[PDB]
Amino acid sequence: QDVVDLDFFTQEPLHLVSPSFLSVTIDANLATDPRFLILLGSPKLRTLARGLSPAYLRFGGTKTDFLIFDPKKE
Amino acid sequence: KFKNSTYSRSSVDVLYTFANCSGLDLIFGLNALLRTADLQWNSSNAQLLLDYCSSKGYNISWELGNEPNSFLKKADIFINGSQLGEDFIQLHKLLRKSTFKNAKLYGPDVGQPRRKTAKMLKSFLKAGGEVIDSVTWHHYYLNGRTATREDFLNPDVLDIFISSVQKVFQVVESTRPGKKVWLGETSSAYGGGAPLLSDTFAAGFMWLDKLGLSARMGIEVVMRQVFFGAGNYHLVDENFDPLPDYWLSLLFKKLVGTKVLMASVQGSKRRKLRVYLHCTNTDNPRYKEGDLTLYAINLHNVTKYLRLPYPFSNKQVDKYLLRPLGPHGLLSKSVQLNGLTLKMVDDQTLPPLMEKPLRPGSSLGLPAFSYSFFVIRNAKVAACI
Ligand SMILES: O=C(O)[C@H]1O[C@@H](O)[C@H](O)[C@@H](O)[C@@H]1O[C@H]1O[C@H](COS(=O)(=O)O)[C@@H](O[C@@H]2O[C@H](C(=O)O)[C@@H](O[C@H]3O[C@H](CO)[C@@H](O)[C@H](O)[C@H]3NS(=O)(=O)O)[C@H](O)[C@H]2O)[C@H](O)[C@H]1NS(=O)(=O)O
Ligand SMILES: *[C@@H]1O[C@H](CO)[C@@H](O)[C@H](O)[C@H]1NC(C)=O
Ligand SMILES: *[C@@H]1O[C@H](CO)[C@@H](O)[C@H](O)[C@H]1NC(C)=O
Ligand SMILES: *[C@@H]1O[C@H](CO)[C@@H](O)[C@H](O)[C@H]1NC(C)=O
Ligand SMILES: [Cl-]
Repeated sequence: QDVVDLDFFTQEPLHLVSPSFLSVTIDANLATDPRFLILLGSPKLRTLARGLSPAYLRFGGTKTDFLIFDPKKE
Repeated sequence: KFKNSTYSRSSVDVLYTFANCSGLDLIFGLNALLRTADLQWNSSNAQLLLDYCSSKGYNISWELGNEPNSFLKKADIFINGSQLGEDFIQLHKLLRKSTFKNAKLYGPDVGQPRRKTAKMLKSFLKAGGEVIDSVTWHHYYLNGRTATREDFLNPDVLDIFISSVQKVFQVVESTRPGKKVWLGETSSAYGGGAPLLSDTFAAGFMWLDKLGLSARMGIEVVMRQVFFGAGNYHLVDENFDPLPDYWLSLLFKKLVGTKVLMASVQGSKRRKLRVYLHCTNTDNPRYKEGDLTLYAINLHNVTKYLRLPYPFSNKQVDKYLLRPLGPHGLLSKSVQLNGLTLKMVDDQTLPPLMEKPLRPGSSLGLPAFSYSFFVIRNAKVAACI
């Protein structure tokens, strides 16, 4: 027999997750790719991203602590 | 290996406009290794970034540091959790004095809670826990370099996540009771992912189980490494093609609600048949208040047939069963939903996610090495309304 009975607890929420429970990252590493602007400009990629709305987009990773803001750079 | 690099106003602009246009809330990690004469955080570069983001009206949330537990290994600098706590207090003062004075702050983005990591998280939350809106920590199951196919299918590997979650809540409950806990960066395997594994249908077992356990155990937010990038663990490849975990994520987003319930299997052999139960997402136009979303993983090598308990036995159920497109089986980069390949209609259009109505009273079929969502229509669960 490969038949299996489920038991459910339904009397109240055991937890509440954020509406953004399933979120995503972009690694700090990607901002060193010469093609950063082309890549995140892709409207195909933005279509895919919008499907996971609402969500956080966390920009971070090992490179977080090796990245310096330069107001002069182009 | 780790050299200092600069980024431009342009880069910031690329990042923010991607998030804004995509309907996502940007969290930006600040450089924690900018240190004064006596290893205090030097906030002067962050001040430049905060001013500029303010001057553009960018609503951004902040982190400071990534995996501070390995700063010694990465940069030969040791920062204890007390000092890191003081560093977050200083960043919080700068946010309060900024144009966005309610801006959220998350940290400390530690690794999984090994003894030395648990000590650093405890001393961090004692010193700086008052100013963070959520505690962030990171989890990977495996080293991408050594991970095997069998690991990705192994309940013994899936279950290690449970004790990592238990140790995090033990540190938080002993220092900042009730503070929200987030997975700030997580995936199958580190080193950029396991080749031909982390980007396949097989990656789905680890990803759906982690979501099910996180929701069940009290984690509020899970951040997937990565949406897009070099690593095999990307949801989308560099050719902008979605991998099976993108489609899995999109179904989860559309079907799974915020209210977490519980399912378990009688005979209590919770190893290879893994089940999770939430209220249905009410943003889903097809469904209504009171509906349930069951999701199930079958790591058996045979079909299992699931029977719903009373009073749900004879409800209309919508099946959303994911199987790989051949010929690469579990190592495929293409997935079918109820026998139809998931593919974008064009660069601007996601496809419909078509359900399979099951005949009421029927057992829920779950093939070997598969995962499925099941929506129980007209469940009328008061907890869900
Ligand atoms: O996945 C991780 O390990 C993540 O770990 C967390 O702790 C960090 O928070 C997160 O940032 C990490 O992901 C990102 O960094 C990874 C580590 O990079 S590091 O430079 O080793 O420090 C990175 O993984 C590396 O990716 C390298 C790459 O170039 O893509 C890999 O490099 C190998 O392959 C290329 C050709 O494919 C070759 O030209 C390289 O010389 C070769 N080096 S090798 O290791 O000797 O083989 C490297 O294998 C790998 O460790 C992640 O890719 C990155 N995340 S991202 O989304 O891809 O940016
Ligand atoms: C902080 O960094 C700036 C810019 O790199 C530097 O000029 C300044 O002297 C540093 N401040 C302290 C207190 O060390
Ligand atoms: C943490 O580091 C700071 C700065 O290096 C130091 O002055 C302090 O004594 C350390 N705290 C503990 C508890 O070891
Ligand atoms: C499933 O695994 C068992 C245990 O090794 C094996 O002997 C059996 O024949 C397998 N069945 C199928 C259908 O592959
Ligand atoms: Cl919801």
